[PDB]
Amino acid sequence: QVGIPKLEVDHISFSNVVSMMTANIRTGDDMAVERVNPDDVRAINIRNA
Amino acid sequence: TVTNEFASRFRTIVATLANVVNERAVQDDMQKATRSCTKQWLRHLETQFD
Amino acid sequence: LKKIAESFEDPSSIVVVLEFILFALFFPTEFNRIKGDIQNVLLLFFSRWYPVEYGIFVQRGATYTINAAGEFEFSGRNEKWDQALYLSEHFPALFSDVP
Amino acid sequence: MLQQPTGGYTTLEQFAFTIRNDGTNATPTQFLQLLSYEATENELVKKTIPTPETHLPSARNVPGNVYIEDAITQALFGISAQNVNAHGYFSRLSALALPNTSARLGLDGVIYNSETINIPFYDPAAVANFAATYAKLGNASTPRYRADMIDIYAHVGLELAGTDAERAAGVMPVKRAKFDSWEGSLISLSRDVVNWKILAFLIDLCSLEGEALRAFKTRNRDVFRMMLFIMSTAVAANVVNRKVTKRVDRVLEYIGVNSMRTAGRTATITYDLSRHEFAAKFLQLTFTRWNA
Amino acid sequence: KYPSKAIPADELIDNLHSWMRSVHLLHVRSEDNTLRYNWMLGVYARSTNYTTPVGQLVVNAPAILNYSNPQDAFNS
Ligand SMILES: Nc1nc2c(ncn2[C@@H]2O[C@H](COP(=O)(O)OP(=O)(O)OP(=O)(O)O)[C@@H](O)[C@H]2O)c(=O)[nH]1
Repeated sequence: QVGIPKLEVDHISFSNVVSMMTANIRTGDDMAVERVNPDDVRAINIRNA
Repeated sequence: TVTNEFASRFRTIVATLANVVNERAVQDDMQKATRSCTKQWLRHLETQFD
Repeated sequence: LKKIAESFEDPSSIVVVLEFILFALFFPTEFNRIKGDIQNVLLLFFSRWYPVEYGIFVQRGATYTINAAGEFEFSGRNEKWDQALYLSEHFPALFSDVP
Repeated sequence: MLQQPTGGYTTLEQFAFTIRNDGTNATPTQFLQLLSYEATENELVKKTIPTPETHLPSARNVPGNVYIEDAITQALFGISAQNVNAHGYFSRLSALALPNTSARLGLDGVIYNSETINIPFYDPAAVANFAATYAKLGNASTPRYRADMIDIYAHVGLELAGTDAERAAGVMPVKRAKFDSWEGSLISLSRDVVNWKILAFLIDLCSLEGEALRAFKTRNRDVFRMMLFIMSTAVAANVVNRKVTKRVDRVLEYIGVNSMRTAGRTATITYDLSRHEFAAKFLQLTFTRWNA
Repeated sequence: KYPSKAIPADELIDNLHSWMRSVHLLHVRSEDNTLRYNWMLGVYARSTNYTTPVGQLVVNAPAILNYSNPQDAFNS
């Protein structure tokens, strides 16, 4: 039998398994990149893509 | 006694690169210029290498 | 590889190619480690300077895998190399030396 | 290692497939009884499915134990999954495809690179058979190998909605499914399905042969139909409810017609384009195996 | 120039002829009998004066316009 989902029924459940990210994850931190400008403006193509 | 096989290999490398730079079609006049200047500079790199 | 931005329009862009050829010579080993990553720059070169040849070549495939009895098997499909592939069965196809 | 019975792994009570319904663990067959179909003017006709490509994608050198069952079931029925092709870990199935590999596929649904203690796993022969076809989930995204994502849904329709006469004919009217429903029914259904250990169903589908295989197709037909149902709601152009005298009838329209929709909605799980390519490929392979 | 009456045939022939002289499509002629010429791409590259990437590809490698298999004419 599969377990009955907790939200499906009106009883309260005071212990639960919360997923949580660890120190290894970190979301939302600013991140750094090297940006490299095109060598010549006139060499840049638009169409045809 | 005199020739160095490595340098000679580089010589055929820049000869190849010079042929490639030479056969490289271009449209802008300055491109046509740096083609030949590129050719000269390769020809100099060869001497530094040797 | 520390990545190069070159787009290979001016003839002088050949310098980048030479910077690689010299790297192949002075350091064949380390070049062997970074060679797929340099193949990515070379493909930008070849697609410009030799589009027809680049067409046939990339049409053979951008990579390959050696099998039993040592025969090459090219991918039949263009795709960018990643160093994630260095530990994989795949090789950059530009260095196959297959006519 | 778990031995595979004369029937599939699915015969084991450990791999029961059962959606929640009416406060009990209903089997999919007895949910599909609730389904009813309004035929409309349009007609689905099933084209021959193109044979899946011979090529098995390279399993890139991946140290980790890739959780594949989770990846697949989320790609097909996950509420929130997206960009299911950017990662490309489905290719990892191919690592199992080799004869006498050190890799094993756990009942957990993870692909361990080496056999490991206290982790039960499917018989490597069977999994080799399963990987030999389903590794091709790895090229679901690759341009040369993408599945048709419009035509295939006709088969979905025929296998879901189609009456035995329609399934025999290979053509059914496009149908508009309906069933008496609870609040948020399609979501809860889709998640009861997402938790399913479908790797059992697939490994039995690929390893079994002879009468024992055909007996599988009949025993598990309603399960397969439930997956087809979740998927069809994922691509159904619209999904309304109808008041029906102090009762509510959920109505998805239409079965067998992929609307190619990508914008989300509260009513059902939604495919990003990657998920469409993926589901198309999965359908191509699974249907190719379901008819033989 | 001629809002009312038909353009006289002499002026039409002369002008159309001079413009016909004015046009010259890029190509590399070759002996292979299986070859065609991707006329669409050729005239298009010409009309843009070879400023589109297709135009650069043609102006640098005109031989790319030649094709045996009709589809590979564009795949190239
Ligand atoms: N610029 C350009 N357009 C072309 C060329 N050849 C075909 N086309 C266009 O391609 C479109 C569809 O190609 P086709 O199928 O060959 O032509 P069609 O659809 O049968 O209709 P028509 O061109 O009127 O005969 C048409 O609208 C044409 O204008 C070409 O050589 N140069």
